[PDB]
Amino acid sequence: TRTSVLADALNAINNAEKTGKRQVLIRPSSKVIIKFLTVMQKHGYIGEFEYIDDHRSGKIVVQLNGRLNKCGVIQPRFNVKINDIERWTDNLLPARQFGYVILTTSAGIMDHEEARRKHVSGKILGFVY
Amino acid sequence: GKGKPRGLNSARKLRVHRRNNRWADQAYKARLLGTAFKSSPFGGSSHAKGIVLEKIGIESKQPNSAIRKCVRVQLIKNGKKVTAFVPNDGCLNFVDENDEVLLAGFGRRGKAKGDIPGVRFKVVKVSGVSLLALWKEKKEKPR
Amino acid sequence: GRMHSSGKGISSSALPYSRNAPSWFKLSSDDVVEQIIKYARKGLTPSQIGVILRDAHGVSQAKVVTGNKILRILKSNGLAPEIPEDLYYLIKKAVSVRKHLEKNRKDKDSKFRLILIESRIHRLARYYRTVAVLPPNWKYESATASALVA
RNA sequence: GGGUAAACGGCGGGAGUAACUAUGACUCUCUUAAGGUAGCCAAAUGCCUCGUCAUCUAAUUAGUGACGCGCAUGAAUGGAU
RNA sequence: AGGAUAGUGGCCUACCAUGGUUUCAACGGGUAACGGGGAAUAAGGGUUCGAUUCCGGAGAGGGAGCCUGAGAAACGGCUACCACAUCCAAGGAAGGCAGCAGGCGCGCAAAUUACCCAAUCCCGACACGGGGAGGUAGUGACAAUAAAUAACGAUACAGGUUGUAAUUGGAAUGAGUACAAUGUAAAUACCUUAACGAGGAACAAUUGGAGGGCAAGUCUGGUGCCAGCAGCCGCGGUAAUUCCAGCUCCAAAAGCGUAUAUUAAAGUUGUUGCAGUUAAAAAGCUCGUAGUUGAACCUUGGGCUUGGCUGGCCGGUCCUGGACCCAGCCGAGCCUUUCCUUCUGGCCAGGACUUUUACUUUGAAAAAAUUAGAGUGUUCAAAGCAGGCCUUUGCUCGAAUAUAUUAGCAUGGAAUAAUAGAAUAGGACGUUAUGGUUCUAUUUUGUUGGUUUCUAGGACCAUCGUAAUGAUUAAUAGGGACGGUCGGGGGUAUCAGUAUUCAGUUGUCAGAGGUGAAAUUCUUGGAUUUACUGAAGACUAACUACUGCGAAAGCAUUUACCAAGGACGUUUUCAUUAAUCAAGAACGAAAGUUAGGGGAUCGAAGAUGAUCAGAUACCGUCGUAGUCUUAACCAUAAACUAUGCCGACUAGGGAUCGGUUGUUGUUCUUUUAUUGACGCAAUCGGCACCUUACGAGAAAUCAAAGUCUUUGGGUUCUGGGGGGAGUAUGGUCGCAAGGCUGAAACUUAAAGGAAUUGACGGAAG
RNA sequence: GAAGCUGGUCAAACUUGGUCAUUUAGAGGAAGUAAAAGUCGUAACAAGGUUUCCGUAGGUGAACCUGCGGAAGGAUCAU
Ligand SMILES: [Mg+2]
Ligand SMILES: [Mg+2]
Ligand SMILES: [Mg+2]
Ligand SMILES: [Mg+2]
Ligand SMILES: [Mg+2]
Ligand SMILES: [Mg+2]
Ligand SMILES: [Mg+2]
Ligand SMILES: [Mg+2]
Ligand SMILES: [Mg+2]
Ligand SMILES: [Mg+2]
Ligand SMILES: [Mg+2]
Ligand SMILES: [Mg+2]
Ligand SMILES: [Mg+2]
Ligand SMILES: [Mg+2]
Ligand SMILES: [Mg+2]
Ligand SMILES: [Mg+2]
Ligand SMILES: [Mg+2]
Ligand SMILES: [Mg+2]
Ligand SMILES: [Mg+2]
Ligand SMILES: [Mg+2]
Ligand SMILES: [Mg+2]
Ligand SMILES: [Mg+2]
Ligand SMILES: [Mg+2]
Ligand SMILES: [Mg+2]
Ligand SMILES: [Mg+2]
Ligand SMILES: [Mg+2]
Ligand SMILES: [Mg+2]
Ligand SMILES: [Mg+2]
Ligand SMILES: [Mg+2]
Ligand SMILES: [Mg+2]
Ligand SMILES: [Mg+2]
Ligand SMILES: [Mg+2]
Ligand SMILES: [Mg+2]
Ligand SMILES: [Mg+2]
Ligand SMILES: [Mg+2]
Ligand SMILES: [Mg+2]
Ligand SMILES: [Mg+2]
Ligand SMILES: [Mg+2]
Ligand SMILES: [Mg+2]
Ligand SMILES: [Mg+2]
Ligand SMILES: [Mg+2]
Ligand SMILES: [Mg+2]
Ligand SMILES: [Mg+2]
Ligand SMILES: [Mg+2]
Ligand SMILES: [Mg+2]
Ligand SMILES: [Mg+2]
Ligand SMILES: [Mg+2]
Ligand SMILES: [Mg+2]
Ligand SMILES: [Mg+2]
Ligand SMILES: [Mg+2]
Ligand SMILES: [Mg+2]
Ligand SMILES: [Mg+2]
Ligand SMILES: [Mg+2]
Ligand SMILES: [Mg+2]
Ligand SMILES: [Mg+2]
Ligand SMILES: [Mg+2]
Ligand SMILES: [Mg+2]
Ligand SMILES: [Mg+2]
Ligand SMILES: [Mg+2]
Ligand SMILES: [Mg+2]
Ligand SMILES: [Mg+2]
Ligand SMILES: [Mg+2]
Ligand SMILES: [Mg+2]
Ligand SMILES: [Mg+2]
Ligand SMILES: [Mg+2]
Ligand SMILES: [Mg+2]
Ligand SMILES: [Mg+2]
Ligand SMILES: [Mg+2]
Ligand SMILES: [Mg+2]
Ligand SMILES: [Mg+2]
Ligand SMILES: [Mg+2]
Ligand SMILES: [Mg+2]
Ligand SMILES: [Mg+2]
Ligand SMILES: [Mg+2]
Ligand SMILES: [Mg+2]
Ligand SMILES: [Mg+2]
Repeated sequence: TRTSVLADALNAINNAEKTGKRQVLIRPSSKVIIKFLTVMQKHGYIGEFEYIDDHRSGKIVVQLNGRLNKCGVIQPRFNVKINDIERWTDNLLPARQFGYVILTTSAGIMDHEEARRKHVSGKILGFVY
Repeated sequence: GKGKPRGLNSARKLRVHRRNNRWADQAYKARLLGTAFKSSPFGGSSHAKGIVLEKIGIESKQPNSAIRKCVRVQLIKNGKKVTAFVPNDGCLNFVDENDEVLLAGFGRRGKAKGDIPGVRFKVVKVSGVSLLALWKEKKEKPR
Repeated sequence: GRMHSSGKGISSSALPYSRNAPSWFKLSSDDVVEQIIKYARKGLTPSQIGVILRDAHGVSQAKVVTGNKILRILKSNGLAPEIPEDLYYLIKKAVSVRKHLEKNRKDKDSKFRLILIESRIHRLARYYRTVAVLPPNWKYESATASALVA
């Protein structure tokens, strides 16, 4: 069955981006998906995205600008201490100068760089570059 | 999903599965079964002394054609009988019946080496004197 | 899909986006309730009451008019059945299959289907006990099943 | 003329042959209705015979376990358990 | 309840209950198992080791029991037994090195029966005695540090102003030896240092190699598939780059090789991070408990004020410091319908309440040694924790700091993931709501103590009043209902069909059968053939397909009955009920087993005629089990798509089956509609197919075998070179056949996959 | 207040028996591997001269043969 809606959302974005499409439809939506997309949008990896209300879980239409190399989830959401963030960025990111590991911390969903600024850590949630 | 559990609470399944599957690794299996302790002629030791029973020539395997000159040795520690190759040109004349010889493996760790069939040990010393020292006339056999 | 098959059919109802009554609907939130109670006393299950409502009375959804689901209204008027309706129809089917099996002992297909139906009963009965719809000691007995669905 | 063995019953000999010897998987030869199959054995069935090997004993023509060209074992004249 | 104990406690006793642990692995077994600090290797994650300098435990040949004492179940204390073993005058007596040294034995494997209390500390009545604890030296290539074996000129030549190749010099020095002093408890050694101490500076560097991997010979002699080498591939049969040697050269060097174990290499154990169509490997197929994993949804946004730090602008520069200004990054504090416990003294101190977690931050803790690391010229270094100052009747930096990490403790945060609440309201607030039922008491009226109403605090009980009074969507998850269907899905009866064989009647007459060719076989007693009739069992042709149904195995004559099922349609219903699943179940072709019934046809076995060198094979003729059925067993197949199941996405196209929805120059009902068929479009579900390769793969190939080093949607099973071997053994199921589970010894350098060229084929063109 | 005595308690050790575990002998039997390519044939690889293979059951000097049901990994993606 459907065990992770975030994995489905990011997989759909990856498949649409690899084929050169400039838009992708995501179903279902969720708070975690929207806040994950906001982090991607803030760093310019996607454009404007749209939420469609159907009196259900919802749908999202995302505008892609071709800058996204890969976005993905990390299943399961491992617990990450502040000292463990370095190991995750080494394994997941292509370089030390760009790319982001997305975490869910009690201070909110944020990239690994923002998490270091406010000195918080949570569970790993995904990555983008 | 790659055929293995990924859940955060599935450490027991992952740990047990690896434990079950390391038995397919013969290096791991031989270490825990203690096969060297139970089955190996040396009992897990690197070397072993013994008494020369007889000097025997062993025909090499094809395509080689030679007489590999070995000895039959009964180990002192456990009484087992093994065949040990006596290396170098003419070192069989340094080894006599009822001599005490120190043995060692061929370096293939329990397997036969080269064309020599069924021989897994080599003679290192005879009568307490290195076989290499005898071959190079550095020392003389005490007799 | 299809818990006990390989089918993957997607056919189902598609509720309209609007959660309000249609403009042409003239019945009051009460008249539907006495209509629901009237059919419930005739012995109709909540599924059949809803079918009669849309087929002959224009009640598209009882919830968008009355404010409550059909089974919720029956429970408020003491008309809720002891066994939940879907569990009742599963037990009735298992009784029918088991009665056919005793006369056709070589029907190995029906024996296979009975295991599916009874497994489906136990999974549903297990759910109803955790939500305290059925008593914690409620158990489905093949021997005494005919009494419940009499 | 045909059928029938859970009818009565029956169920073979002689030589040669494998980079020592022994044996004979193999081949030749006479011949039957068929040539003893699965099994079992010096057995209550083996003459030679107190057969040969092992075990049991200080010592065993006894006992048991093996072997089997078996004078003359063997399948409802039932075989082996 | 007692007894006992220093004391708690089934620690023991009496009586009484029947409990306690367990697939989250109890219990039992193994350990070549003392635990930890730690060690080796290590990109990360890990793997292996830890008898052994510190901490804890246990033991003193094996058990057991005790005395003394604060403390022992002590063994350099005792008692007894067992096993060893000593002296004996034969009556008796005395033992315990897993302390130091030493001996025997065992073994591949490990040092002196030395000196001393000078240091470190301990013990005692103690400034004084004692200490094989400890220190010192001996042996010590376990490991580790530094570091000699030569340097520089002149000629002669070669050579491109200088690098050498040789024969010619004078210098330098420690290895060693030694006066001596130092060192030390005394010595030894080190450190210093008179005299001695180098030309072949014989004061002489070794260990392995020279085909490849892998650095360095196609030199010379010897042997001739021998001797031997060779981790592996290989070399050796008369010019051996590989053996034995000489020369030369290579590598590391006071070290180098070999054996064994282990770590990396090994993404060949894979959490990070493997593989399962064909190389090893998807359970035959479904159900199913534990386990693992599980749709979405509940304070978001906005406004104002303010603190800090980054860049600068200011510049304010002796790299450096301030408001103002810009942005950026964190923290706040109020207001927005507003969570953030609540009272007293009055953010700290003193009370009353509190859904449970997981996670993460910070703090404390995690002994010293070890690790990382700051300082510091041990002459450098390994180390050590010293040391430094103009030379001191003394001054003076130090001996840091990180890491530990599961568990527990304190703390901040409230995302993510769980959990609880108000549905028969037994719900929440009334701070001073109105009464009622109780329970406890400071304080009196002070001359002390009795009396029960006010009183305050609970805690409840009823009434009343407040309130927006209280139930999230219905997931292109699931389940259920319902409506027309649709199927060679199942069961039980039932009805066909020709055929086969056998039989009865008939007709003729010489052969029939069978084969590549024949023969066995049947035939004038009429075979084969022909027509009619009948009986038995099977089996369901053609229709029949890149079509249908079923979980799979499988399912194909008609009709009836019985109970199922997918898909479709649905503005029906329930609301997470789900996915995959150890254990445990149902079904499971054929063959086979047991007992009845049937036994037409084929036909294992068997018998027979041919062929053949032989064929107890292929071919021919008969033929028993079997083939069919009823009751039971069996549980296996190339049970195959050699491709687990669930979910999402990624590309074009035409067909087709089922359902539904819109529409024809079409045929037909019936004359037309509400007939049906067909045609054209959409759609959901299937069985498949064609093209391409974005993509994958070793390739064959693949719309999944893609979305996989840009590696993580959930989950079950299986594999780890080839054999031995699905064997032995144990267990378990079976009547048996056998099924399931399932090794090891030993052996081996390949076995294997896909494709290419060729060769060959009693294959085609 | 000694020897000694009574009854308890802890209980070594021995004898017998049982069981578990680890080594090891054995007439004979039946395998596997290595060695050499000794005897018999030619089962597989070509349509391997009867296509091969799987399960099962019989038979047979040996490879193997035969029946029943499967598979193509076929010698046919096709009439
Ligand atoms: Mg295995
Ligand atoms: Mg679906
Ligand atoms: Mg359904
Ligand atoms: Mg399921
Ligand atoms: Mg016989
Ligand atoms: Mg006999
Ligand atoms: Mg007799
Ligand atoms: Mg007697
Ligand atoms: Mg006798
Ligand atoms: Mg006998
Ligand atoms: Mg006879
Ligand atoms: Mg007979
Ligand atoms: Mg007889
Ligand atoms: Mg007590
Ligand atoms: Mg008690
Ligand atoms: Mg008691
Ligand atoms: Mg250990
Ligand atoms: Mg031990
Ligand atoms: Mg230790
Ligand atoms: Mg030990
Ligand atoms: Mg200690
Ligand atoms: Mg001792
Ligand atoms: Mg003792
Ligand atoms: Mg003691
Ligand atoms: Mg002692
Ligand atoms: Mg002591
Ligand atoms: Mg002594
Ligand atoms: Mg050294
Ligand atoms: Mg020297
Ligand atoms: Mg040399
Ligand atoms: Mg050499
Ligand atoms: Mg050489
Ligand atoms: Mg080289
Ligand atoms: Mg070597
Ligand atoms: Mg080769
Ligand atoms: Mg030569
Ligand atoms: Mg030469
Ligand atoms: Mg390794
Ligand atoms: Mg692999
Ligand atoms: Mg294969
Ligand atoms: Mg395979
Ligand atoms: Mg399968
Ligand atoms: Mg969720
Ligand atoms: Mg105050
Ligand atoms: Mg420490
Ligand atoms: Mg902690
Ligand atoms: Mg729904
Ligand atoms: Mg229906
Ligand atoms: Mg129709
Ligand atoms: Mg059809
Ligand atoms: Mg199907
Ligand atoms: Mg199972
Ligand atoms: Mg069957
Ligand atoms: Mg029968
Ligand atoms: Mg028959
Ligand atoms: Mg014949
Ligand atoms: Mg035959
Ligand atoms: Mg026939
Ligand atoms: Mg039968
Ligand atoms: Mg199988
Ligand atoms: Mg197939
Ligand atoms: Mg398979
Ligand atoms: Mg499965
Ligand atoms: Mg899929
Ligand atoms: Mg259609
Ligand atoms: Mg490629
Ligand atoms: Mg294709
Ligand atoms: Mg396909
Ligand atoms: Mg293997
Ligand atoms: Mg080779
Ligand atoms: Mg090939
Ligand atoms: Mg044991
Ligand atoms: Mg052949
Ligand atoms: Mg042939
Ligand atoms: Mg053939
Ligand atoms: Mg045959």
